[PDB]
Amino acid sequence: KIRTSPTFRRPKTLRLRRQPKYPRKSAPRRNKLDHYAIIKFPLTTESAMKKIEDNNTLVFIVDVKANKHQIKQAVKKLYDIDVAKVNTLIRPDGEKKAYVRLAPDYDALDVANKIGII
Amino acid sequence: VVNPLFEKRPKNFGIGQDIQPKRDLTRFVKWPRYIRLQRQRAILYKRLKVPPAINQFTQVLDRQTATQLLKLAHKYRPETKQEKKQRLLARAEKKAAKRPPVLRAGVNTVTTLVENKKAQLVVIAHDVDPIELVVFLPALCRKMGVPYCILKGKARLCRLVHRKTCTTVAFTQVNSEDKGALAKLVEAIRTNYNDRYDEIRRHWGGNVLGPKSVARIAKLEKAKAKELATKLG
RNA sequence: GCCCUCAGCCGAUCGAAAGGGAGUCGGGUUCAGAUCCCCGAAUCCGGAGUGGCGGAGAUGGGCGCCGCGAGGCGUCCAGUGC
RNA sequence: GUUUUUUCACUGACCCGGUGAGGCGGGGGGGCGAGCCGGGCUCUCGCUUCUGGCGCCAAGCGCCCGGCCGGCCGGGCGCGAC
Repeated sequence: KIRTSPTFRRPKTLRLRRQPKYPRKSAPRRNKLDHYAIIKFPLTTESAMKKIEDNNTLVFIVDVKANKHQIKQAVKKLYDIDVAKVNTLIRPDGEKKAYVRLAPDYDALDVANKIGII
Repeated sequence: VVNPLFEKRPKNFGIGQDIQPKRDLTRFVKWPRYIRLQRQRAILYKRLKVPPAINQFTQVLDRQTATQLLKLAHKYRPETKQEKKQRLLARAEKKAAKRPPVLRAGVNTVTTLVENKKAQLVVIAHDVDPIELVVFLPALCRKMGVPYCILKGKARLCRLVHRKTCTTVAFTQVNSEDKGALAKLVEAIRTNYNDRYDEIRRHWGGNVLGPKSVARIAKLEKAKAKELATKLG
């Protein structure tokens, strides 16, 4: 072995990982934000129902921490219905307004009549 | 016989002809500060002037006498720490149903029995880091008449007994079976270390510079010796 | 997971909605929204375990013959282009 | 042996320059040439000057071992920049 580089390089000495005896916290955090709480309510406005009858969409009021895929999974777990795409805005009053596009096999007026609202 | 398709290709290593290979650059590699300091610390003993109180450490006992002293000290080694607990358990069983002479250690035990005049031989390390512990002891053992030797390795001196390090070792009591072999070592150490302490006090040392400086001085010295041989004549 | 072997850079990071800065046009649609909703045509990037298929790679040249000739046997090679 | 001043020169204190802290000092070896008598003294030298490309991951000699059935396959260590 000969000293090749004139710069003294520090070799890969040692590092380890956590092998504890007991963890830090006792009770871990569970899923606080539930699927019933992540979807608050739909908007029953006359122009909104006209938009639902026209373009076959749905207008939901969603919590701001949710994502566009999380709205799709939260609707698919509860109501068992497919979602084409999700388009969300945020109102100036401080609420998220989603636009869930449905597939034409399940009608939006029919799924509204199933849950009861009109 | 051989295949003529293979061709010898001599790459002549020259400036502007071929690239140069690597080399052992142990002086050219930038060493770290602590390595450079601990390497120049041994150089500082050669460069600077050495007083005789430090120069007396340079006298080292030779290999045959050192191995003979280690073989003599191997006979009177203390027992194991587990054997101490086994001997205490045997004493407890003897109670339910006089120490042998050993070798001492540590300067606070040794130096008191030096003036109490119980030891016969002293073993000192040569490169101990608390250097202030040693200095007064050879000068005092010269006046007391106790032989002292300077051996190699405080670690191997301490690992004889069930310890790690040891500063000084005193040979307090031996039996009659190991008397003449100890007395020959006492006579050898007394003729080696003790009987020329008046030359140890007057023997100055150090002032040995680098070999580049020695060669640069000796080149001019040989040049002057050559010029004086044919200058006037 | 260990032992060999190799690697440069001017030093973490911040710093432009007038700097560099991939990937959509028209039509209609509401009392208030349009490159955002709808229709009809499009384009770029990422992944893919058996990549699901088409195509180069890829299919030729020389010898012994059989065979009227086609065509196929054994023996030598060419191939990561015109 | 002790004390005052002058001359010098170190280096191991102190000040400054650069680097990726890359070829520092001696002994010894080789081509060519010099004076003295095929021997010895020291000096000399140590690969690139014809045109806007370039030489980056050694060849070559030796010393040994493993596997397969004297022959094939795969490796290690030196001289090679005294």
